Amino acid sequence: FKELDENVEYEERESEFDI
Amino acid sequence: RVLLALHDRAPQLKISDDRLTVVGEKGYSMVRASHGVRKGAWYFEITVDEMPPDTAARLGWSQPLGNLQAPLGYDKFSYSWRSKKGTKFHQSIGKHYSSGYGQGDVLGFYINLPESSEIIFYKNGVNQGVAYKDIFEGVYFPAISLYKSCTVSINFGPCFKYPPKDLTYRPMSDMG
Amino acid sequence: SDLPMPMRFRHLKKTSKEAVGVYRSPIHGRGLFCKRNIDAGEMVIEYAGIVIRSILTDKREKYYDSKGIGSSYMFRIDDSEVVDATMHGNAARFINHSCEPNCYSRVINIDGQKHIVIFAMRKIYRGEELTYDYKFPIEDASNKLPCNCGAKKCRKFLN
Ligand SMILES: Nc1ncnc2c1ncn2[C@@H]1O[C@H](CSCC[C@H](N)C(=O)O)[C@@H](O)[C@H]1O
Ligand SMILES: [Zn+2]
Repeated sequence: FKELDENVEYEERESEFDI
Repeated sequence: RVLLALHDRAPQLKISDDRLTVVGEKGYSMVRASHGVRKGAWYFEITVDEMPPDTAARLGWSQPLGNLQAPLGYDKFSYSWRSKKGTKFHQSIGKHYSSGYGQGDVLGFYINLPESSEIIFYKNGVNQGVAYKDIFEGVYFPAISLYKSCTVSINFGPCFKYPPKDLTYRPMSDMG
Repeated sequence: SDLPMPMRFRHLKKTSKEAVGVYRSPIHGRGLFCKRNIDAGEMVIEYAGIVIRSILTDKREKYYDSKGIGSSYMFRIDDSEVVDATMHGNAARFINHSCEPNCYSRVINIDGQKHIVIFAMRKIYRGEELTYDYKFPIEDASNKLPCNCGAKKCRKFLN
């Protein structure tokens, strides 16, 4: 897993919920 | 607003107070911009202010893990265009791409990451050809790597000196 | 008066790297360990990762299993957001559970963003394993994971 120092907010795509 | 990064830089690079101009120091080293892009088409410009004898630049796009103490294009995280001979570099393999660029040239940098990825380089507004396609997924930052004491200035937009013809994009400054 | 939360937060971010480390644990596999004494009520480490809306956890579980990635490392902030540290995270991924822990979790808001911070419940001494209570839901007898925390008030199972 890539190490992270600070939290990153996920940026959802417009189609995040589509099939 | 979009600038050359405050901490995300080789320390030996001499960056101006406005953080748009950078001077090289000895062996190849790199700075990323403060903002990166994950999807869509984006553009920025770099002007070669000064390129004394035996200096060089490798310019282009980098992911956050691209090595700051190597030329751009050294590893899998970045794709670069070398002033000398116009060679394109990725994972330290240099391939034939275009002719060289030098002092006074204004270089254009296009990336498209569709939500079929491409990286295209421009010289004074002229498309030099697709350099890379189907690139690794991730966040790509405008990136500069310099070999000794040359000087370049970066323009994130919104207004460009040689905006390409028939090419849709957003200026990197839209991320600011 | 107490320090403003954002000042406590940089200090943590600045100093957590030298105060904690990951080693093999007598409790289970790998755990987070103390490298310098930590005072009671001090911030120990952030549970860092990708912050996602709660509605996305289901889609991400099924994705992680479809790629055969093993267990998820997701810590819930509240009913609305979750920290997903499965692919992007820090050493807080490895904090084991204890029925008599020395740490607790608390959600803090910094600049309109939420953060999970682990706090020392008491003075902690170097070489101690850092643990908190997972507080798993009380699960039925079919899938009850046994606990190996080694305390004498151990509850025998995580759930
Ligand atoms: N007290 C305990 N007893 C047995 N297993 C535990 C435990 N606390 C945590 N674990 C295990 O650790 C997982 C949480 S992730 C914690 C890191 C883990 N110890 C590792 O080495 O990777 C749980 O799924 C559980 O299987
Ligand atoms: Zn126990």
